Amino acid sequence: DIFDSFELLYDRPGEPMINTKGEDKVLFELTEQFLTPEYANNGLELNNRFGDEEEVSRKIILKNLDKIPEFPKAKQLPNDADFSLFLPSHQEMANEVIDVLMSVTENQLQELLSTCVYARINLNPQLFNYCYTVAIMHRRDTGKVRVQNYAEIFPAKFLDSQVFTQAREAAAVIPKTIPRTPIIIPRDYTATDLEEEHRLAYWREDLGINLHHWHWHLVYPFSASDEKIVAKDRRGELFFYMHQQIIARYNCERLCNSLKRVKKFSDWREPIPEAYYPKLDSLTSARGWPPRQAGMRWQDLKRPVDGLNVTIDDMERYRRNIEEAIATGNVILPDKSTKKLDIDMLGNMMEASVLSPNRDLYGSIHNNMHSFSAYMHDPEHRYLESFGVIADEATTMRDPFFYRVHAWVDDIFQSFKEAPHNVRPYSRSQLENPGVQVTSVAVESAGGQQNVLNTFWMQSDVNLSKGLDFSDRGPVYARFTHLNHRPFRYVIKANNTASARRTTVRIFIAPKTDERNLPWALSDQRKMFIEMDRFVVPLSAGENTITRQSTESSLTIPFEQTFRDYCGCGWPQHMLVPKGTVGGVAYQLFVMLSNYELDKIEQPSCVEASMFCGLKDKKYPDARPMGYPFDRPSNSATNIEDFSAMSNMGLQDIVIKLSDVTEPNPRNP
Amino acid sequence: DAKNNLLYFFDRPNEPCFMQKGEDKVVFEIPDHYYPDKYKSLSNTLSNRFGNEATKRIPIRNITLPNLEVPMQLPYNDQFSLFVPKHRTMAAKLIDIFMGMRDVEDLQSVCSYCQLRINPYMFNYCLSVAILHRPDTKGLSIPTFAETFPDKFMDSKVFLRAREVSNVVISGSRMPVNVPINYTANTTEPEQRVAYFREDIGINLHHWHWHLVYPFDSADRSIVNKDRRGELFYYMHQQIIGRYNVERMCNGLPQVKPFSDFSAPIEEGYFPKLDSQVASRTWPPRFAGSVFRNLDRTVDQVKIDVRKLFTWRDQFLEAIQKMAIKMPNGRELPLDEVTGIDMLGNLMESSIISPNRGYYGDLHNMGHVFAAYTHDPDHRHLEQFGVMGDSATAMRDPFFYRWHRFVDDVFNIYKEKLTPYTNERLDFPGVRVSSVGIEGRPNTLRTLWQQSTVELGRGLDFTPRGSVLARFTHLQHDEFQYVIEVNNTTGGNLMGTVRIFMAPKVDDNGQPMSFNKQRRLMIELDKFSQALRPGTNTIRRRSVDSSVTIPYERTDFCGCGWPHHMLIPKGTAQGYPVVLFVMISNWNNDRIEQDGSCNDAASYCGIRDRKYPDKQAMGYPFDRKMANDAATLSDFLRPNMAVRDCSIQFSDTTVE
Ligand SMILES: [Cu+2]
Ligand SMILES: [Cu+2]
Ligand SMILES: [Cu+2]
Ligand SMILES: [Cu+2]
Repeated sequence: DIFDSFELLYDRPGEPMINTKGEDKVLFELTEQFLTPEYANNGLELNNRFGDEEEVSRKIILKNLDKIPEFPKAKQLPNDADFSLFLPSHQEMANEVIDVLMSVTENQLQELLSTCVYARINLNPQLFNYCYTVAIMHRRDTGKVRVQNYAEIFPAKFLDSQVFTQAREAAAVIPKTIPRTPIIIPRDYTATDLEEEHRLAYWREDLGINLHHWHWHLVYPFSASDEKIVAKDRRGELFFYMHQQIIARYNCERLCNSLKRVKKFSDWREPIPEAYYPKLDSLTSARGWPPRQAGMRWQDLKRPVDGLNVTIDDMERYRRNIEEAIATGNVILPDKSTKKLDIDMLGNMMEASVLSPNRDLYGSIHNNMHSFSAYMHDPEHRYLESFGVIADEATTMRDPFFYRVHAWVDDIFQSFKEAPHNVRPYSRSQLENPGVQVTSVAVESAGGQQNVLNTFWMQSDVNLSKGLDFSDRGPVYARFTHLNHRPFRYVIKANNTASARRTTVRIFIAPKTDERNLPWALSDQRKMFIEMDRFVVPLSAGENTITRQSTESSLTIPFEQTFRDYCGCGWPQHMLVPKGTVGGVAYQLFVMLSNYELDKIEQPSCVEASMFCGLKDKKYPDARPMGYPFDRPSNSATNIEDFSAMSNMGLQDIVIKLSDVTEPNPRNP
Repeated sequence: DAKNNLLYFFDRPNEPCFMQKGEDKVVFEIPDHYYPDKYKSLSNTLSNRFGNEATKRIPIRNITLPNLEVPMQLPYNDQFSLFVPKHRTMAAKLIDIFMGMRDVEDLQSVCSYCQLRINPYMFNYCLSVAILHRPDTKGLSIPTFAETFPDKFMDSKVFLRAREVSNVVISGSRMPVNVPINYTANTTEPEQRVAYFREDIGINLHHWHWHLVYPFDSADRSIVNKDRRGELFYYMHQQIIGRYNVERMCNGLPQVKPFSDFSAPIEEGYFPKLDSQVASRTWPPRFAGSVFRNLDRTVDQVKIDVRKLFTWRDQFLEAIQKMAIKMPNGRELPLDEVTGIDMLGNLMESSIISPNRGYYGDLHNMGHVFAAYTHDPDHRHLEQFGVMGDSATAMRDPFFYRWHRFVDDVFNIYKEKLTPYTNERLDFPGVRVSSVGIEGRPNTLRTLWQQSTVELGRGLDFTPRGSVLARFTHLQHDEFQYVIEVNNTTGGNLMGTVRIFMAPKVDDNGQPMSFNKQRRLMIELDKFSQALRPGTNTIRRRSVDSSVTIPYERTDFCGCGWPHHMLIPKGTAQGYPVVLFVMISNWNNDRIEQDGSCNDAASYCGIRDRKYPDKQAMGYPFDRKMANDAATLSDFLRPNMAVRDCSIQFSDTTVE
């Protein structure tokens, strides 16, 4: 039952530990060591009173702390402030608290729990939640603790602010023993289609996609005191690839909505046409996340409390330095010696991570792009305002401008991939798989046609009760509308004349035509190919039939893992397929059976979605460069049909069709 | 009882009225068919739940239900403002329904039905108008608006804390929640130096209450048609701008610049840091450098281009040039000496008693709407209005004063066309005022900071009952007494109107002012009738008796009025030089003969449902100019007037 105690420390983040926690009314028995000035003279009496109440299920006795944890940096963040790692002072606070939690003796779980209880009581709730989660994920003794669903704990990061007065009313009016009716979240709450960018809202604001984004950055942080935490296998390359695929997916959606490929934000002194009014309010700070009006521009940041003292001139210098590294192929080290640039290193230089080879010279461009963009309303703290949604990993994907930032970062990576002195196009011997001939590729659907994927709209419930501070208990559901698809399978036929007895199946799709309704050049379409699955299969001699269910995708995690029915990392299964259109949009399905001898990685709970997430405590499980075979230009084909003629590759026209109907999730309570 | 039961509708406005009401645990016997759709299936259960332990059950009379289709068009969770065209239509309908109920028991019954269905801000407003006008609810006071909706008046962080106190501190003493006085901007913002005035709860309340008592539109023209309300519209806002300007000058700022070019950037942004429980959302900010943009918000039934404001402005300047307005019939109505300013006030606001609303428009009100929606002029972002959009909050915004200096500049173009008052008009033969002063360090006023409390418990929804105090810091002055020396040389008793004003000695560039300038900075301190014997008289008048203010404890309905703690400007540490002015005019020529009224605060608020109790122009004797633009206040003075140099000394100290 100690693990239940750890899980409870997630509950109701804006409540003190004076009163009970959880659906089951569990009391933490406080002592003098666990008081705060706010409750210095009455705290224990109040805690006694709350635990003496009728419905209290049990009381947790805490082990005495022999030494009081010290938090000299982190104690400076007020409890009613908003927390972001893009602020240098907040990163330092996080490293301090993580270090404390990580330092507790292995297997001393009563000491650990008391240390975490102390941290929670004395620290900002967002900061505590982040640091506690990082510690739970990285310690060796906390394997059995479930990190509580982030949308249940901080639902304000995921909802429409207008849900909350209704939620408080429902919890107050209807007793906890009687079901409360779900509160329906409108499809159009941040805007209507009067705003063209609003057409993508269903995707940008998707809870599953924003949860994934949050969990990815949790698994792959750019900073820690322990380099071991940051230096997971090929994280720099994965930073590139994951975001490149996010941009590819968003671009697929844009073309399904009469919009163009997203425009990179590269001219950093120009005004920014995209507005965004996120409708989110912080329950921690009581503040609306400041919006962005059309036509704002970056301004030099002078926010010494945040640790932000950086100019546009600085950003332009850093970018010149990075562009020079790409142009020469060499990075300059602090001692003035050089080293050859590779994609992993460039990912770390760009982010930046603590693994950058020269942070003094190359700065931290991507992190500062977020900063600059989040503070255009208050760049020098004149207005006592905080950062916009673009500065929080759980909310950032909601903002259209996130994609302009990442289009530019991706363009930087592509300039490296497209430069022959940095990256060489694949040779025939790198692409081929001698003796393996793909003879057909199809998708099939139960109740569906051959080569048609069918999408529709679904309403699903999330419980916000755990995040609703000072409410009565019992579930309170918000019912939100999201994209989904009818289940399908791939059927791939191949004749194996030779000796291969295993292969990696790599599946990608891309729209058949561009914004002009014209066929693509492969040099452009390669960046539009979205990876759908990647998995090793045996091959027999002669005829093979490979069948793969859409539910088996190594990209995704199931609904029941994203939401309550590396656990949280993974693209949500309901967003695997682009929306398409009511009329149907032609897509191209590309399948490759690659040479396992060059794929293989030789190495010795929930679903692990390795494509974006890699594997806990292991090497990224594919030896190829991430995005293979489309990560770089072709030297012998200018279109996908010519590229696909190779024996081990297949290509098939498909149609994505939207059925514009809304159905309830069968998993709803 | 039914009458007094109405007061329960001001308790916990977001809680359905089938829940326990007040601190005394009372319930209404809400009939099953009144329950909102979402609760109808559980109505037996809920009724039992909230009736358990209730100290008293209040019966609800069966009535024929009114058609609420019109007022139900406003979302339950939207903001409400009369500035918004569709909100005028909906409020008039609901007021009309409340006014039409035959008796108070029927009114209670329809109120319970509406409370469960109608936007709580609109419900509050319409119930308050009905209570103030129904003959059967006379002598019922409206519970203070700031304790019903306290989130309109303080940093949203206050409510975080208050909700924690209410739920966690379940026994023993509670400390008041601290209300931060400085919160909307940094020190590095010049405008922040006078935030203590803009964000003052008493000032914002006066603004709410004034507009509540003098609405520009309503259910019947007779609610709007109060005595000289057009002129009072002018005057009350002229005095706000005067007061604000003094305050600016005490804090090293130049006087407010009018927003007279509607196309110009608004350099001063404002981030209100307010949150609404009813709307479940924070108030939107206005970023620095924002502009008025063409409006087309279907939901608000507002559609109008910025260009239109220029058209309306030009039409006003033309009417003032001709001293005459175009009428619907194609003829012209003079702007006459007695009623001209009143006509102009109604033309400008505008109100339903505007002589020609079709032509002259709705200039002042649309200004609020333009300013309120610069961020979302066509509703594409589904945003609500900024604080300029609501009369409870508009004074918070530095832009309010820019708009009102523009509006006052227009009224002043007319005022300066009037013939200067002749000596005979001004003089009171037989009465010579030899001196005026303030008793004590004589002729010195002291200001400082003071902490006072407000109760949050009535307005904090879905929390335990019990007192939750918040403590706010506001400007305050020491009380004082005027001394006026007057010779009555006539041989018999006379009645006078004593009129007391103060103005800065110098302008924003530290220079002495002409009368024509300084007169606009004369802030009213008092107006009272006084008996005068043969020959010498010493009049002593207490600061607490001011005809301009209401007392702290104040906040029959008697809630309009300048807050007493803001009677005098902040002044400065070194001592801020002002001139104290007194005139005694002939009461025979000022009085209005008329009949149990709350006659508190008549200077800016008049007297509810009576004639404004002074025949002279509002702001007499300073509303007109002198012919000579180089003439000074000393040149103005007639024998029935006196001036005294005074100092306002600020102590940066705080008392309780
Ligand atoms: Cu990311
Ligand atoms: Cu980013
Ligand atoms: Cu007003
Ligand atoms: Cu106004």
